[PDB]
Amino acid sequence: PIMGQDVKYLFQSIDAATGSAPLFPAYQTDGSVSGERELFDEQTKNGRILGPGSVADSGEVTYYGKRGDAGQKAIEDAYQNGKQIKFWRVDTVKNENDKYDAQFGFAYIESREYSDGVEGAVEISISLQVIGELKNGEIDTLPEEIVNVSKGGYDFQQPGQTTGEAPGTVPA
Amino acid sequence: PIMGQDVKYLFQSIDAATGSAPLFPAYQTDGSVSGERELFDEQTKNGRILGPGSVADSGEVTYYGKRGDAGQKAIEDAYQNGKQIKFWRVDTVKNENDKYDAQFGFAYIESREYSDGVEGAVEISISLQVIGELKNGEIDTLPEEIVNVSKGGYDFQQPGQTTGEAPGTVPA
Amino acid sequence: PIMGQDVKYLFQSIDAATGSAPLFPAYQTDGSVSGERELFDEQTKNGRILGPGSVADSGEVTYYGKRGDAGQKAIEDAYQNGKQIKFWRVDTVKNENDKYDAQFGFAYIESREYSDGVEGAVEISISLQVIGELKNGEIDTLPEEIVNVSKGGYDFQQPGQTTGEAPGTVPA
Amino acid sequence: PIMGQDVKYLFQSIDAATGSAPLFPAYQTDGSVSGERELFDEQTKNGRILGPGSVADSGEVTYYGKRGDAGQKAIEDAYQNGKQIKFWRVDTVKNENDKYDAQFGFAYIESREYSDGVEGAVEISISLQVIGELKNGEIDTLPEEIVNVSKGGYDFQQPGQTTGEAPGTVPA
Amino acid sequence: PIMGQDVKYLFQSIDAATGSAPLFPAYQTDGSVSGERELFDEQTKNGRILGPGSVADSGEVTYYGKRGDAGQKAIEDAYQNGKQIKFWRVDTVKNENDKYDAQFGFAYIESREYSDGVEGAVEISISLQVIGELKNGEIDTLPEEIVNVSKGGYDFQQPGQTTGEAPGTVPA
Amino acid sequence: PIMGQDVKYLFQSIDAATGSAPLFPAYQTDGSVSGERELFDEQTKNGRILGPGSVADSGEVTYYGKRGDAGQKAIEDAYQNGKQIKFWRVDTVKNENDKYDAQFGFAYIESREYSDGVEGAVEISISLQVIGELKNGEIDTLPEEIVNVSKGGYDFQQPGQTTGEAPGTVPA
Amino acid sequence: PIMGQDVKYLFQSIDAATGSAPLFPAYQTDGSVSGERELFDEQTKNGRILGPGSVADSGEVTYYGKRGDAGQKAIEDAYQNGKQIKFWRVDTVKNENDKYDAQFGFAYIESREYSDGVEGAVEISISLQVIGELKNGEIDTLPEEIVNVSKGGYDFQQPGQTTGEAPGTVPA
Amino acid sequence: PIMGQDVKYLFQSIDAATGSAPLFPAYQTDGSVSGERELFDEQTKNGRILGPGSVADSGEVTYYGKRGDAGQKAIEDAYQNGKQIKFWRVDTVKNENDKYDAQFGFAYIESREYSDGVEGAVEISISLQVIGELKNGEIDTLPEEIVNVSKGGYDFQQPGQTTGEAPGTVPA
Amino acid sequence: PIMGQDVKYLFQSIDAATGSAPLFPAYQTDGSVSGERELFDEQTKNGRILGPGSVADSGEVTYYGKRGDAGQKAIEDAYQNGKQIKFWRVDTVKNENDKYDAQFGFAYIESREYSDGVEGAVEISISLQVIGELKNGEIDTLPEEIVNVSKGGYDFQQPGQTTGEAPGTVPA
Amino acid sequence: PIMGQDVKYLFQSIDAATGSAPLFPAYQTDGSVSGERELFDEQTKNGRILGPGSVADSGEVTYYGKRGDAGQKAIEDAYQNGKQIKFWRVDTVKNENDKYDAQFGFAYIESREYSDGVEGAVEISISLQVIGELKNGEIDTLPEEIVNVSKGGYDFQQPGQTTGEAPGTVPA
Amino acid sequence: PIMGQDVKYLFQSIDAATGSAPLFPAYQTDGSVSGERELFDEQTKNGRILGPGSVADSGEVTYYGKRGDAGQKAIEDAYQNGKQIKFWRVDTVKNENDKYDAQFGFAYIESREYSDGVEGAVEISISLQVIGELKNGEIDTLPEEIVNVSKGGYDFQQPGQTTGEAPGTVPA
Repeated sequence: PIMGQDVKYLFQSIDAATGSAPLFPAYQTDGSVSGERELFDEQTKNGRILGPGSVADSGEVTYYGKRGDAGQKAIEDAYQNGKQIKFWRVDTVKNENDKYDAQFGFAYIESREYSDGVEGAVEISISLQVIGELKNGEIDTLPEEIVNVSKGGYDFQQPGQTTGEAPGTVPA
Repeated sequence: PIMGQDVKYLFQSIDAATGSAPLFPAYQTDGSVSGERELFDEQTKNGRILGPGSVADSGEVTYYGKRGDAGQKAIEDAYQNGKQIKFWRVDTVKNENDKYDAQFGFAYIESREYSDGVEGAVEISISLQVIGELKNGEIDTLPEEIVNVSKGGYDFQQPGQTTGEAPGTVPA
Repeated sequence: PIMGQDVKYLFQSIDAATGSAPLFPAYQTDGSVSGERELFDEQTKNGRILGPGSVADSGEVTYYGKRGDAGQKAIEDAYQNGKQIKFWRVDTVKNENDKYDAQFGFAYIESREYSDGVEGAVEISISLQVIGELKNGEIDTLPEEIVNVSKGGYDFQQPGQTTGEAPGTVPA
Repeated sequence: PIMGQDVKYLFQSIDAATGSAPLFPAYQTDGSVSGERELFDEQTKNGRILGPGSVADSGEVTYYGKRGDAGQKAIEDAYQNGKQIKFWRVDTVKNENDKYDAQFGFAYIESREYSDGVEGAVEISISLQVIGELKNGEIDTLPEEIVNVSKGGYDFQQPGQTTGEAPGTVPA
Repeated sequence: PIMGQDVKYLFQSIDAATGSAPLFPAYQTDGSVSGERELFDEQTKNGRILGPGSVADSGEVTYYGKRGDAGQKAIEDAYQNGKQIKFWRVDTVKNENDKYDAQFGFAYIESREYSDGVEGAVEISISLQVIGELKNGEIDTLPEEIVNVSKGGYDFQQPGQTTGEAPGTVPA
Repeated sequence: PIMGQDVKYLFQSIDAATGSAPLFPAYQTDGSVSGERELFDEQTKNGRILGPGSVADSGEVTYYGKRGDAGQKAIEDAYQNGKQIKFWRVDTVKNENDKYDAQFGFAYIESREYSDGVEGAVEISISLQVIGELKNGEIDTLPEEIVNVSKGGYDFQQPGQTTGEAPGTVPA
Repeated sequence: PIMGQDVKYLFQSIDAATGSAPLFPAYQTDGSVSGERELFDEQTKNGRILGPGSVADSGEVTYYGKRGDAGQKAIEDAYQNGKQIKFWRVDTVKNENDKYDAQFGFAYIESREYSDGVEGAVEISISLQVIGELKNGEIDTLPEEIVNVSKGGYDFQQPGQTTGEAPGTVPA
Repeated sequence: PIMGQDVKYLFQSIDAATGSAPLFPAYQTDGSVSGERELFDEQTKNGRILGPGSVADSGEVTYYGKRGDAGQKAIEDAYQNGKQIKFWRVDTVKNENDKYDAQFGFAYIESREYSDGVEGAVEISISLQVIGELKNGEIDTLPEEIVNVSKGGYDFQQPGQTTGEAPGTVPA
Repeated sequence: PIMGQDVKYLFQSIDAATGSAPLFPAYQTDGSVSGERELFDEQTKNGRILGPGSVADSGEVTYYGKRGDAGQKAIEDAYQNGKQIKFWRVDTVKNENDKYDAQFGFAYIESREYSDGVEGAVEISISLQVIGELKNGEIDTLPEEIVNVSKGGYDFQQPGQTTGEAPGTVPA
Repeated sequence: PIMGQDVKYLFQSIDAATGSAPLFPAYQTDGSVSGERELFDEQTKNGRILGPGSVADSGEVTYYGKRGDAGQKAIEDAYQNGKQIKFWRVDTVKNENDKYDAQFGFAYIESREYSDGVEGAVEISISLQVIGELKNGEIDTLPEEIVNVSKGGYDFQQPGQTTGEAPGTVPA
Repeated sequence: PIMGQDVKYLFQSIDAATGSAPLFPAYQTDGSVSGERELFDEQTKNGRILGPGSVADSGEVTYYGKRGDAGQKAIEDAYQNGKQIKFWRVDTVKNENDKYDAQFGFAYIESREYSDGVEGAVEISISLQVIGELKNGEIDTLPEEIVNVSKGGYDFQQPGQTTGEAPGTVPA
């Protein structure tokens, strides 16, 4: 069906106007908790609980902060300076009508609470509020996170690897 | 007696008007919590706890989201667009007067909160409110979820399987 | 002393007027939580804590739902239709003045909350409110639940068992 | 020092007027939680927190219900009928001025909440309220619970034991 | 006394209604491990060991798989399709009140774990679960496994054996 | 000193009232594992090792099942039906104050787990649980297991032995 | 650095006027939770959260009650009768200006809640309120709890120890 | 990326005016929980949740107390006397524009709650409030906590170490 | 160096006040397993493993039960009745400062688990718990176990030995 | 097929950038344990085994430490200083498509645990972790370990060997 | 290469300031097990196994206790009194840059568990913890354990040896 790796959250800044959708890697658990309230009276009857309510949809997105890769710096530009976020919930599996699919929203951060442990690495917890989801199922997701994530390790170069962990470079 | 597999929740959309009852497969745990309040005074006596109250009956239905099989798209059509759900709580064991039996209701979703983990696959949690259950024990349940769930694995075809996991197809 | 099996709850419907006391089989844990409040002041003194209060006695009765045996349908006739319950808390050990003994009450259900799991079987939780217990220790409990619970297994019939789990029947 | 077995709770009914102090056998964990409030002020200063408050002292006494031995029936005479309790907190170690010592009070039950499990035996939880502790350290505790608890098992009588668990009887 | 050959496990299907009791030959070791739990308590006393427990009685039955002889096909019909087993622990020695004697049960399989080695022959391990054994000393055990197991081999047929290993047939 | 044959376990049923003490023939190894717990604490000190604990003394009693000799049927009456055991750990050597000496207890069985092998004979493992051992050094042990165990074999009766293995009977 | 043993709480009664500082031994975990509030506004700005607040400093002191050693009787004289406590938080490590050091205060007990378990020994929990800590780092701590805690065990006296656990006495 | 060791909190007093940034060693877990509220109405619409709110950013900084190293005494000068703190959140990894980078703030302590256990060492918990973070990424961090944390153990001096744990001194 | 015979465990009762140190004959393997805990920390550093822990020192003392020689009855007086033991770990070789040397303690028994085998003799396992070993090198060990153990056997007494196995007595 | 000598692990440092691939000689047992997790779920169905898992492949590489040959010094530079390893699993037999073949990775050491025995020589155990193996079948393996391993020893040099064990050098 | 005799563990006290390095003779097996933990993450990727962890390096040092030779008395001064150890892992083979080489540390003892057998001699097991090993290759190891260990035995002195086992002294 749909795995815990099959869904990722493409983020886009309000000020770039560049069609790339930088999602930030090293994810963790997530959440799109869609809380829709509802009217209730009794009418001296069994109840009138059928009535609708306003929908407030939150997001608990957790990840790990890498030392560069300024998409999270755009997240902190949205939070600490004060902006909003173009928010995309896209999938990894291939559809046959579109390429992928999504739940879309213009989101605003409640809180950016990150833990700095001792043995565990740091983890950024981020809350989200959005007005209402919008099912903008689209096609191009700029595939640097779907097929690009292949093995981690690359092939070799015996005289000239000149590399730490993140593999595959020319000598100097 | 009745096992944790012996009870499933047949759903039907308000707009289909089609007698098929699409329940959505790949379930998880459930809940039909029937909270009925009660008038309580003391009357300068031991109490008047005998008095009835209004019944508000909720449902915590959890499952896993499959990439197709649009019954859950009818769930999200009822939630996100805003509709109601024809709700059926049917059993799997065979009765001797009817075929199966049920607790019935016209239900309305509070919240659709799904978790996107990392190692575990995604899980959809859904809350339900219903006015009052109605014991419409009926017969036909369109048996694609009672006897049809048999083994998962199918027989073989050695020169011509041409199949991934979900078995049993012709070569093209 | 008194074991966790030594106490069972004989139930009786308000409309049967039948002297049998059908308790329901396949129990789980229970609880008779007797919450009595108290007149609590200070009176410019150490306190007037000695004063009594109203007694509200609840019960958390859990069991497993069996596919027949309509005593639980009498429970649901008391709950969902709206009635009351004749409630008996009897013991299994043999007294020397009476046969058994009891804590008695006319009870009313708050809530009927059952869980439908996946691997665990379904479990019915039921809350109870009663005005006040009454020590009607009586004799006859119709012993189909005291001595009749003996082994589960019966002897055999090799050419003629014709039986599934619950043993001991004639050939058709 | 003082063990968890070294402290037991001698109880006495208000209506017996008999000097025996029936404590109940087969106890469980306990608690004498002494909550004394205090005048909490500031007085445009660092605080006036030195001021005293009223003392409300509770007791969470748990035990297991034996099928006879009517001391617990005197507890239920204090609770279900409605009375008060003469409450003694005595020790097991031998003093050199007295025999034993105690914290004393006239107590009143909040609640009698007992759990009836399935495999675990039943356990009676009892709450207590007292005006104020009083250090009436006395001598005689009627030693059927200090030195009498020795082994449980007794010696034998091979042609004539005629006994179940609790040993040491004559043949009929 | 009683040897390791003196006890064999006669099996019977729930669906046959045939008085034959097919045990399956080529046995290996067995086990009827009767784990009855208990309430061990401390009670500010020496202890409250009196508490009985539920009896969970398992069976480690190992044997060798023969290419026919459909008793093990009835075992796999009870396991893989999902049924139960009429279980018999009978003895080989001759009693004087009955013919033989037994510990009886209605069993359900935990696991059917068989080892396919290389040079050792294949061996089937089967776990068993029963509510409670029942001392059903009976007489007829269809003696094809008490007296009929005599040598393995037979005497001779010098002109007209015409057989493989297991001797004693007419020529074609 | 004391050999592994010098200590045997005389048993007695709770219902017999017969001074015989049936121990069982063809014993195997034993065990009286006396686990007394303790309070070990630290107290911002070196330790609070002073605390005694409850003593739970188990027994691993193994033997071989003989086809009669109903002392093991008294064991299975204590276990499979549900009773207790009068338990005796007596010695074989002669004392000068008494005849023999013992550690005594009232025991309750955890488990009765016997192995049915193939070539080794069957062996019964029995777990035991007692409140506390009691040093009841007594005299009479009904000497059919101290001096009577001499050889097994006897001399002869050349015309009229007419016996199987266990020798020494009259002709028919 | 500072161990969990390196800090102990020297207590002194208000009525003794004796320079000995009886702390009570057999400690357990502790706590000096210093809750200082703060002026909390916004002032149509980012906030005025810089502003100070009143300090309320509590102490969760847990220990085990020894049968004598009346420093805890001075604690119960402060609580149950109603007094105050001179409170010292001193260290065990040696300083090079002073001997030891302290966080000091005049404290008042909220609550004295002790648990009487079954297998665990009793444990006294005590809450503390103090106006404000005062750093009266002093020298003499009457070293019977710093260097005197050495091993617990003492040397011997083979004809004349005459002692239980707490060692080292003359013969009577 | 960024490890749990890669971020440390450089502290500076308001009164020193010394460019050293004494952070206190022996850290534990941390936290910079940035709680920013938001304007919340509905306007007879889907909602006006887009509106910003005030940011209150807290810090849970835990560490272990060392017997000297008076930076924590400057923390206690800020708390117990009443001052403020210059607060730096710097990274350990090397940047290529600056040396390191930081999140800065002028902070004020809510509470200083430390635990004194028995087996575990003491642990200081400290809460922080700050108006707003300021991204003052600077260069020099006085590298006695970035490179100087190398091994702990030093080389040797066999005739003349004269040292306890923290190694490397001259003889006297 | 030091052989397995060179170290023996002299015991002394708490109630005897007799300078004899009864050790027991026919010892078996031993053990003084000194488990001292420690503080294990990481501290955003290489570690703060420095922390000492409490020392909990056990003893696995195994021997063979001789039918008399009541030192083991003093052990069973310490265990089964409930007392403590004066514990001695002395050596056999001669020193030049003292006669012998020792590691000393005051011990308390966890468990007394002895095996009653069949063909091996019985063996007693005893667990020990001590606060802290103390290096009490002393002189006199009452030499009936250092020099007296030479052969067991003696030379002869041809007319009048009149002895069983352990030789050397007068006629009658 | 493939023997236990036919596979060797070529190692390369991250800092060398020299095309030599130093494996370290005197191998012992190895291991590439490829642990790929999975999602096994139940779904009120037969199961949902479809879920892939992350793959964590470990290496148990054991060898013997030679006194020089600095490849193991590069291992200890990766472990004790802290680096990573370019990891190679190559084969010894000659292929016809390439020269040799391999499973490749970028590895990081868990532990370096070596045993220093007495009568056996020392042995180094090393654990390995890799993100993902990659099938990099390549050609050149610098043949000092494929064809060069011929005997260990050489033929002879009768006058002028002048060598220790490892033969074949010029005089001086 | 390197034999099990080629590596020995030179010890030095923290209080001596004597350049001698007393190792203790009669070694047995050893161990320096270097457990360095790591961050193990999945990150909706192939993994983030990259994270370094803290190194906890232990030592299992076993030897035989000689009756003098106070190096082990310095070990017991570190354990039983409470100190630390200067720890040396040096090699026996000769280098050409230095004489020998080492892995060095400052160690603290977990446990000192020694076995006192019967027919085998005693053996001491000692556990070690160190912050971090440091590669301190040095020259002088006080060669009384590298070259001086030659045979054990010496040549002769035929009239005037006058010695026990370890030979080579003057007459008297």
